[PDB]
Amino acid sequence: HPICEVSKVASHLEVNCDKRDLTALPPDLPKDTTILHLSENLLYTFSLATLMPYTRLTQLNLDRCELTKLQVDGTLPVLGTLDLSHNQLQSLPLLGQTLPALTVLDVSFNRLTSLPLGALRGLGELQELYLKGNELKTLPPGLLTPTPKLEKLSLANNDLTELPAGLLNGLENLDTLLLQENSLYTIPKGFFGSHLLPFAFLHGNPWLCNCEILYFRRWLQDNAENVYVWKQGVDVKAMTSNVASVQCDNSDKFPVYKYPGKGCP
Amino acid sequence: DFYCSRLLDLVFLLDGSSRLSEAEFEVLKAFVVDMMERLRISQKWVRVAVVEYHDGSHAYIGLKDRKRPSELRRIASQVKYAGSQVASTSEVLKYTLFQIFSKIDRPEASRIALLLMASQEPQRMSRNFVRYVQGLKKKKVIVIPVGIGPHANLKQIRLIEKQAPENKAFVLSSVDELEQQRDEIVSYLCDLAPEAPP
Repeated sequence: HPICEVSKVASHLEVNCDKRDLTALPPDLPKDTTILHLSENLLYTFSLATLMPYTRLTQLNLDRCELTKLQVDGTLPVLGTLDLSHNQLQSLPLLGQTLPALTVLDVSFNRLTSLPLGALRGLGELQELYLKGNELKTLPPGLLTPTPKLEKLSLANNDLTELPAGLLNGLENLDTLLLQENSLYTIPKGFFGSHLLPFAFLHGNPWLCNCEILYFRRWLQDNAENVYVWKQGVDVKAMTSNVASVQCDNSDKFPVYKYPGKGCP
Repeated sequence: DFYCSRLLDLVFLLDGSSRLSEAEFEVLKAFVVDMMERLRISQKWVRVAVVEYHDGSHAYIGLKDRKRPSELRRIASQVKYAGSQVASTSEVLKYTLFQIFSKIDRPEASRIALLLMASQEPQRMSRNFVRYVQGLKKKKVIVIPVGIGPHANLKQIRLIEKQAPENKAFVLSSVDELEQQRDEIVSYLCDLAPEAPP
């Protein structure tokens, strides 16, 4: 191709069109393309149907562009990875009927102010879902019923005021839960269930330490080594085990995991 | 010198404990850079990743990061010295298993984690060591321990060689021995990963 870089690596054909000042999908991309990078281009709009010709596409990156609109047409039956992070989308696209095999979805840092009921219907193979950095205040009930195989979920840095008591039901494979930097003040009783959760980030929240936070506290003590802190820096992204990061009023003056609750039954 | 092109995903795990001086750490990072050139990360054959670990895990380069060689060598060279009291090998491994090799978008290339260790984490933190090491195995990830100095967790190095046959370890008296048996370390990786074209 005279625009993007093509390089076959074993049974994979990778096409890189990163930062090429592209305003639209380049024509005549190799027919066997399995991985396409369109990140950091000038795409204000995009239509999935235009990719139907590539019956081999499995990964598609449309991150860091100027997307204000995404058309969900036709079907890319073999696509399992879609990165839509860092765009100007005002709503979550409904992909269940157009992207059946999807396993990874990233729509972080967009302009999502809510998530629609039945938003993930049909996405039964979804394993990872990143919605970090948007403006979500609450989540609709049954959001993850359709995605039972979910392994990683991120809702970090939104403006969530509460979580549905049954949010994590059925997710017997969840290993990473990022809920840091929101506006949570209490965890519904029985929220975590009995399932083991390798990584859970809960800091950056206004935990209201009162009788109702007791369920959370007992959970914290039993899971002190699964509660992590996520730190970001210049070229570095760290995960550190530290239960004390979860704190009352969000102040390090008092960890939630060591809250007495004098007279709470 | 020993070089080679092969289908590989190599993950560098660096001990961030005070068992190594800042200056010694600078030697460890220099070793990582040389390694990157020896395996030729310049080709799409090899994917590299770099994580520093003390109490937590600090990733400066991810496998699917798409940056040119010169940029990666820089990052690697800029990895910060922690000089921490604790360097949990069980944490970094748990991290490697769940956050790095969770899936297998390349069942063709070899998956190798080079765990450069110079310390011994407190026993109370090693409750799930074998569990995590075993997990890496189930996902076709070969763990190569590189004990550096007298304070390398020898019990864990043994326990790693044991969990899998291809899990061969190297023991160096100091970071200076790094560039010594480098060819030996590279040679073993070229014998573990499938071939790529030069």
